[PDB]
Amino acid sequence: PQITLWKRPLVTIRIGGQLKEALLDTGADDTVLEEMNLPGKWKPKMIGGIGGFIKVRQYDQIPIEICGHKAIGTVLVGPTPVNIIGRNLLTQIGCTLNF
Amino acid sequence: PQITLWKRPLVTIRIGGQLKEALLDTGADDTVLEEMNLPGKWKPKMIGGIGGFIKVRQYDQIPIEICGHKAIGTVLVGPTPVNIIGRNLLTQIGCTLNF
Ligand SMILES: CC(C)CN(C[C@@H](O)[C@H](Cc1ccccc1)NC(=O)O[C@H]1CCOC1)S(=O)(=O)c1ccc(N)cc1
Repeated sequence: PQITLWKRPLVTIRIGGQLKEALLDTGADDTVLEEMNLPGKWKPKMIGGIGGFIKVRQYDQIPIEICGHKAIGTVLVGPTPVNIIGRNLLTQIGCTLNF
Repeated sequence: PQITLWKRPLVTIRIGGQLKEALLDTGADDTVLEEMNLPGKWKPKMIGGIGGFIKVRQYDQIPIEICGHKAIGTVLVGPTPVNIIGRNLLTQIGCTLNF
């Protein structure tokens, strides 16, 4: 689709059988989801944003269906304010900015 | 133009003929710029994301040119590590997300 920006670009995603709402976030390099269970191996990592750094759990090679479009990639889980879909997955689904 | 997301969507902006590089950020409700001593009235505000909140100064009706396109609106000013063009101005320059 084409998504305008008068409202937050929130879309439904499917991850591990569950529907969640997440924010298409071009200013985020990585994809970060609120506290959740995901199967398999993970590694501790830290990431920075506007307010400081946080600790996250890094899951590699995870499938997410983002607004009907399939991605498989790195998902970070931790204390983000909102579920955010970052460039690592926006690129997979062919997302570009246009004006 | 079309901006892919392989890299950070940094573009040239101008505010008071200071030219800065800024993120076209669909994840940001409001534009937030690095510390700069802008003239005019302002109100205090606190904005939050990954890592917590920062204190910013809200200036209204500030003109800004974004990649050659004119905008005018609210600009938040404070200790952000990156200049962020948020949805409040992205809409004014006709920016969409497309996939
Ligand atoms: C977290 C989202 C919901 C909101 N942020 C926008 C996001 O795009 C934010 C922009 C940013 C990039 C790099 C350093 C600092 C900030 N990226 C972000 O944290 O990227 C992290 C998570 C994964 O990759 C790195 S915001 O900066 O906090 C924000 C809050 C309020 C306003 N008015 C404007 C901006």
